Amino acid sequence: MNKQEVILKVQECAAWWILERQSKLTKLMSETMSINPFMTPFIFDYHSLNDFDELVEAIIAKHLMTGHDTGFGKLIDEKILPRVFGAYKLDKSYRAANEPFIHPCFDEIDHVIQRDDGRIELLSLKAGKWTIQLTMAVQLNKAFHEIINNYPGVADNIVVGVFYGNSHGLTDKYRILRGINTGANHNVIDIRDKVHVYAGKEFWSWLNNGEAETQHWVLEGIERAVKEADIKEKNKDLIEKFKEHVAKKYNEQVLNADGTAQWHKLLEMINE
Amino acid sequence: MNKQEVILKVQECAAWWILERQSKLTKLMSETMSINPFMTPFIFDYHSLNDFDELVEAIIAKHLMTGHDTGFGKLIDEKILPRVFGAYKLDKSYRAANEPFIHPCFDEIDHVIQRDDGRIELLSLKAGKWTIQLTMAVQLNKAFHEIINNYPGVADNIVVGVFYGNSHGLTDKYRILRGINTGANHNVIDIRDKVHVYAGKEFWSWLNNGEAETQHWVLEGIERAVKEADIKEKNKDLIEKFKEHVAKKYNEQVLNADGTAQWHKLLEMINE
DNA sequence: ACCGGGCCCTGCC
DNA sequence: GGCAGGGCCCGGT
Ligand code: NA
Ligand code: NA
Repeated sequence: MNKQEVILKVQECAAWWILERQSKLTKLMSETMSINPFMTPFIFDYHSLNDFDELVEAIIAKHLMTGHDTGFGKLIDEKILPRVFGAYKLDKSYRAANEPFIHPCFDEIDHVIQRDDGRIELLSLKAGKWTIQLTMAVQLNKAFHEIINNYPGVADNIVVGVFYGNSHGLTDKYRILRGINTGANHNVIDIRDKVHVYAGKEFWSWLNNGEAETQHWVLEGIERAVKEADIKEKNKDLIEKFKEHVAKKYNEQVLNADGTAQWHKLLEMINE
Repeated sequence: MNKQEVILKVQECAAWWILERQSKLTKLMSETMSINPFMTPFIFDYHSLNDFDELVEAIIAKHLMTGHDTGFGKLIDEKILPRVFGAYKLDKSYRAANEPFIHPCFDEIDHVIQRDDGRIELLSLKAGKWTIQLTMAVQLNKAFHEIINNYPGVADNIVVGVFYGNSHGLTDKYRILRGINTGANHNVIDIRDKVHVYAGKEFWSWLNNGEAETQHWVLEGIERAVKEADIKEKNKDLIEKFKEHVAKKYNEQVLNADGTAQWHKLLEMINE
């Protein structure tokens, strides 16, 4: 894909995603927000919060940020890769229709990449160096080893993509998933010849047939969509109203007369 | 364990932990803080930030909150359960000293609980409804199945503890780990006779031999520890200085004269 | 309400 | 610097 193809189509995807994240606020969707009732007194003082409204504000901001990271990884995987780069996403419909992708060892594979020279690459994509931990890495090894040994014909190789950061900053989990296990034993199997990891600039390059500048074209598409969306003023009030909607869930039952929180009442509500 | 034992010993653990989270700030420990360089323009406008320093303040606040959740989970598991409730932590030394615990299927078991009536229960502990996703649930299933099949004599049963929330609020992942798989096939094995999940008030009560008020004693220890640490004033400056520290890692490469940032320089730095 | 995924660190070696 | 773990949602349906 060339510079115009990438910028314009990323813009389109990102434009959509901005609306989706706005709708979180306009529709007052707070049902997915967890609160750890043991940590509340700690957070209140560590971050120098002055009242219950300020507590709800800090919690909401954290929830929104978590949501942004999650939605963004979904955006890259489910919209940008297929629509901008022509990757075939292994969604429900694709998997049911294309043998042998229905088997659960493909739950860990995001896309099939069909190269112009006839090569087929399978892709398992992650955002960054922290995205996986040990449990996930071992499970990735199990899945990949099954593909390799039981469905050798489906593709020429498996790539794990990491869309930001670099190779040197990756954790040992990216070794574990290849079967490289230098510390305590976890019973992963060496598959390093068939599974390769590409990160950051090098991932975007690998995706787009060696075009080194691809990552800048992606960032530019996002920039343009943000600018056209023009949300920097209107969101202040939408965020404040999200905050008021959440506090109303608690502020006529956890508060004392002096405005302090009854942390044991918040505990009660959450833990049963 | 009785009311005063739990309150006071939780207080000692939490006081230790407070000092750990303080030393994050005083030692300017920021090398674990990732930044997604594609999201920066979105965050900047969505949350109505005015310059690079406000972007760094926002990201640090999020990283601190992530670090709090992470730390607190490790606190419950590694310090509180063993020091307060007498649970045996499967750390490296314990696992080496007690067959068959060195085997990797026990990688997912946090503790052995020895009941005074002779019962022996294994515990895999999690914070909340969101802690695990599909990949982790399926791996947990595999580890627990192997324990049940290959090591039936090591315990009476396995418990998954969820330390906040309630059973109604749990996701389907807590069913999947038991081998209950009603949707797309993931090849998990039904082990629900030997694996049970307890959440919130019920987890704490299960842990402490049926004492229903245990969750409240845990919270009271934490509150005392926070009250006693007196951190609300001094942290304001500590967090400001953490921000100054982080911003200097990028300022020379990314800053415009007006204190805004060059997103493409930020991307270049991060992605190779 | 389901559900198949998506995502970011600490504390001690 | 390694490493065995620790943590929290979206979007389609
Ligand atoms: Na993925
Ligand atoms: Na655990």
